Amino acid sequence: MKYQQLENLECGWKWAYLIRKHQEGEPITKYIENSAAHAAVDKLIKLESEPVRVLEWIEQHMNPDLFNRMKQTIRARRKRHFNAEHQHTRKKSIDLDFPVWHRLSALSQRRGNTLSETIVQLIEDAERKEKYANQ
Amino acid sequence: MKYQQLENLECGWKWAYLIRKHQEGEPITKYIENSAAHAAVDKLIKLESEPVRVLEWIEQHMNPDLFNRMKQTIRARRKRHFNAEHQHTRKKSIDLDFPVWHRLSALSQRRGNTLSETIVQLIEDAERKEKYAN
Amino acid sequence: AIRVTQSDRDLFKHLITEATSYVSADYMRHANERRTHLDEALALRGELFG
Amino acid sequence: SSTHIEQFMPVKLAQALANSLFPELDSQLRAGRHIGIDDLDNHAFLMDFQEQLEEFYARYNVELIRAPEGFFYLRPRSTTLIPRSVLSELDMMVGKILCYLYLSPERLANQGIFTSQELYEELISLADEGKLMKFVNQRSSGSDLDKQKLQEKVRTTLNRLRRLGMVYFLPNNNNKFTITEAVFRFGADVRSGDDPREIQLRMIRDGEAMPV
Amino acid sequence: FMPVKLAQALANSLFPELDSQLRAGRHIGIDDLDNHAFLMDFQEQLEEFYARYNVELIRAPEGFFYLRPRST
Amino acid sequence: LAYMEGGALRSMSDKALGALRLAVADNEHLRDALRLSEDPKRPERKVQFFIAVYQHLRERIRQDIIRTDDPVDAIEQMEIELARLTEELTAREQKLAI
DNA sequence: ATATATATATATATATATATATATATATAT
DNA sequence: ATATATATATATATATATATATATATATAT
DNA sequence: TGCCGTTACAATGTAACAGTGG
DNA sequence: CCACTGTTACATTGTAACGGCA
Repeated sequence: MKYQQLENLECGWKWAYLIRKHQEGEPITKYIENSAAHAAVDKLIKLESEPVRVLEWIEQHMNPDLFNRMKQTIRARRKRHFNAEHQHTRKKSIDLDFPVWHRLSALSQRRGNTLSETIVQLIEDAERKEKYANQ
Repeated sequence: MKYQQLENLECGWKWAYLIRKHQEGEPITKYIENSAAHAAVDKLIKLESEPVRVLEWIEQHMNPDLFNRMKQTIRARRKRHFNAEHQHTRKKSIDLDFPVWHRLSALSQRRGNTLSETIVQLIEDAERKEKYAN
Repeated sequence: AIRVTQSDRDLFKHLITEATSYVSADYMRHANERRTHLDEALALRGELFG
Repeated sequence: SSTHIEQFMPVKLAQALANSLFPELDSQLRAGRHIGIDDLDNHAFLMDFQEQLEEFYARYNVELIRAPEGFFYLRPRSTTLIPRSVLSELDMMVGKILCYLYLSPERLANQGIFTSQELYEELISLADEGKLMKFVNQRSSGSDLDKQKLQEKVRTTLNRLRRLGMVYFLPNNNNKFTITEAVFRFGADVRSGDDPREIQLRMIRDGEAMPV
Repeated sequence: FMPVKLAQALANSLFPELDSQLRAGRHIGIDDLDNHAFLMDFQEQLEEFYARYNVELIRAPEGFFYLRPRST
Repeated sequence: LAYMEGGALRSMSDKALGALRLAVADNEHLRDALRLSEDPKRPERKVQFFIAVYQHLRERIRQDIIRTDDPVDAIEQMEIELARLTEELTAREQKLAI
């Protein structure tokens, strides 16, 4: 375990995720009957200020589909929350044109390294050229 | 004008955008009184499936300050919609670690190029170095 | 009157204590790490200058 | 969504207007009756939904106003949708006297229960007997018939103020009464330590008091 | 709570003036097009609203509306 | 708190937030401020929220004698008043019994 | 000095909701 | 093969809330 | 200017892989 | 083995800022 797990924060995250999914129209409940699903959703809504019971609501009415997406989303949210503290640990999102991305990805799988590592090697070669021009 | 604009599509986009914003708590309407805002929002909700009247609804009840954001969101939606048809026109999104991004952007502002142009030039130089050696 | 005053006092006590607990801890945490980062940066600076 | 109260009205205003106390309070208020701390139920109702009722009555171009003493009432505007009226000068004399009795400790033994005779005695003690009588009848010169007429006029004005809520007759006695904090409005021209002629202009500008 | 359509009727901007004129005893005939139409539309609830005041909202055979006070 | 480390501070802050969630559910704008305060990218928000808390309790003062606007100060006056009320209650119940 | 309008209280009748006790049909023990 | 217990339906009547009408006090006005 | 394309981001959600410890 | 965690590489949508163009 590298990231501290906080219960009262991850529980709130989970509740918000469930509410977002439902309001998006998805069937968070495991119930096919409309009435039981509605009752479970209403109770979940009441659980707004009690994130602790959200775990129990999960164990009682959460759709079996969502375990993987849940554990993925909350894991990623935890990682991002802990990384956002410092800039040097932050991430920057950029968009690339298809030809450029195609060439870059081909180069990276050729070198067997991540995109950031490939960019590091490339920019380092350019900066090495600049340095040798300078010395 | 590069992309032709389609009403039954862009109007649905606008309706969905406004509904999303309202669900997010944004004040869609210009009415400070909660009753008029709620009435207008209900009209909008029941206004689904209507371009020619959602446009009028916007003209009549729309919040003044969201016009630009909605306009640019629709611009981006249109451009993405037209570009997502072909592979060469699509765009690939990636995440770069902050130091790497800082250095790459340093190069891009220094040279006046965009990220795509800067990376293309750098890769081309790397390829040229390979060919020099090879 | 007794009920009302008791509720008010309890609410005030709880709110104040919990708000202080919630905020001051993060404040101290940040202060501590800022101190630590400064300490580390000075060593880096000295080594760099040499 | 449709069929939803918030579409038209705030929830609390609708709840207040549907309350059993709303109609009697509204009828009394529109009649001009002041509300004091004694009507615990009505006073509490006003406190709870004070804002809803001020905004509601604003639709009539009349301000629901709570004096600092804590008693609510209505002040119509020039464009009032509900008519407006001004008290008589004799009404002012008697109202000022009642404020004095409310604040007067000498009569503390009365314990708040006062008779019209005592009110008349205090009034004549502090006011100008004959020059005040002049208003009751232009041809008065101290005649005891006109004296009885003035007593009767004071009784009638007292009844009217009772109608306005400034005074309560006792559950069984109409010849004895208890004063209410609303009477403090009769001192609004002197509650502020400033020049009387400026407080008068301020008040008339506020619509609080017209001249004669 | 409150009936929804009753709430709609009360909120209507015509309600203050019409209410004042009714409580003043005025009779609303066919000449007052807006008020008469409003009363036609929302009678089912203004009758209840004014029955809360122990008063009856009566539509005469001629058509004009008015308020009849009860003993209470 | 200077002595402890980041982990304990974070854990107890999480616990305090858990308490707050209950203590704040009633309020809407203050609850919203509490929710906003959780962003790690803007720690100052936390302080802002704290201010609001005071700016809330300040208005909950009842009457003149409790106008020690410092909320922590009013506690002692309130406790004194509770004791006083205890005595008055005793007197009133005795009166009622007789 | 007395006619008249207004507010208040009481009795009286209406109408509705509801609990109680009995009668009837069926079930089940002897 | 019989008699007792259950559930159902019904009228009774009990109480409440409403609305009406009359008497009263009494405050105004001629 | 006012629209319109365009870029460079931000925030969150997912799938997939790699690690880690029991 | 097995589960849970950390990480990367996207996608998806929104936004602000430039710059082109009538």
